[PDB]
Amino acid sequence: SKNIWKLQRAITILDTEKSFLKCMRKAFRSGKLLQVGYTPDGKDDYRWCFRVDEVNWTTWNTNVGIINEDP
Amino acid sequence: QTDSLKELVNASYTDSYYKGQTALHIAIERRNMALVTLLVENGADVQAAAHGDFFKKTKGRPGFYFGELPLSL
Repeated sequence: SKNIWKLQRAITILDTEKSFLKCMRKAFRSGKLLQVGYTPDGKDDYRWCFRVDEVNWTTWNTNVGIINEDP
Repeated sequence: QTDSLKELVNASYTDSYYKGQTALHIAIERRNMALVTLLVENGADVQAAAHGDFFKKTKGRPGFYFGELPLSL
């Protein structure tokens, strides 16, 4: 039942987003355009990324691979 | 050899967001025991208060609150 509700709300969100003028839709993209890294060609890898925050109290040591050494 | 060890090691950030962070804080966070020893032996202050905006508790707003002290961290 909860899953059905979440899907119903998803359909509502998609319909509402599709049912507005292009100005607001372009003004309401999700996530931000961030410099993720470098393509194998060496050029900048700009992507539209969505940011989440996580907390782990067992494996902090997994320091391998980090954008933006400044928090 | 430039007789500036005390000021260099105990130097810290200046901007409000990371204000107070010191190389000792970075060493303890990176979990390098060897660097902790090396820094403190050369006069690293062990009472540096990392009272930046990032090191305070704010709902939603990203950050980690540990007590602003190297021992606390």
